[PDB]
Amino acid sequence: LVGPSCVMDDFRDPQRWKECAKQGKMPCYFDLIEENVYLTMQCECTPLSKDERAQGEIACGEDCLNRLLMIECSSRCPNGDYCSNRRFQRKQHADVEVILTEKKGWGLRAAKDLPSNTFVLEYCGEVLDHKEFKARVKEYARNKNIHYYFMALKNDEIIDATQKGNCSRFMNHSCEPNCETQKWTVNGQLRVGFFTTKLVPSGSELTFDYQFQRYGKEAQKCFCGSANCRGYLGG
Ligand SMILES: CCCN[C@@H](CC[C@H](N)C(=O)O)C[C@H]1O[C@@H](n2cnc3c(N)ncnc32)[C@H](O)[C@@H]1O
Ligand SMILES: [Zn+2]
Ligand SMILES: [Zn+2]
Ligand SMILES: [Zn+2]
Repeated sequence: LVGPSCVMDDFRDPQRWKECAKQGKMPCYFDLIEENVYLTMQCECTPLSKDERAQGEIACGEDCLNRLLMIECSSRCPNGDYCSNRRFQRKQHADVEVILTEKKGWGLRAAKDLPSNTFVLEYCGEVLDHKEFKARVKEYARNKNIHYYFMALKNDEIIDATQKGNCSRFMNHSCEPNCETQKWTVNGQLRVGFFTTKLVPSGSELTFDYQFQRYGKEAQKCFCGSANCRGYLGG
């Protein structure tokens, strides 16, 4: 029987959320953040005219030199306000809902049809060095945590959404996924977001290939239900 669901603005009210959580209508409480917290040149697109914008033309589309290198434009973009290549900065997230799944805990699902290569959410959290990361793997193992929230960012940068993050921390694993991670440069700094890899029909769960290093721990069985399921989680 289909579990409860909630919208992303429900996580904005901490008092109502802690109450919903007590009744199992929302996931367990966490610190909601909109940007990563660290524990320790313009493109050549020709500006669109007032007529071109009114006509529906795309500013900094697929041929944008910044977009092509997975770099977001700044406020100085030649297209200014029109620039469609500032999705992370403008929080131009896909319309998704947080749902209770049968056996994987909470998950994410499309609340509208999502075209292929659509920006879903940024994966936010506490950014750790390799030392802090290993310390937290051991602490989470000791505390018998069930769910994993680490995401590789770059050398000596691992995002941990265990304690602080956003609703991207709820994306589940699938052996036949419909999303992927992409690393994007924003103001000379690397960020990671989820993107659909195919058309995602409304009401479908959003999934990705959760590539995590299993550090000699007992294998977690995978409940993705895919015909080609690998049976276990982790890379
Ligand atoms: C990139 C961040 C991912 N964070 C967790 C998702 C949210 C979680 N469901 C929650 O409610 O907080 C990942 C955890 O969800 C579980 N999960 C994910 N996919 C599967 C699967 N296919 N089979 C069985 N278990 C799975 C598993 O415990 C995994 O460690
Ligand atoms: Zn451009
Ligand atoms: Zn631009
Ligand atoms: Zn699977």
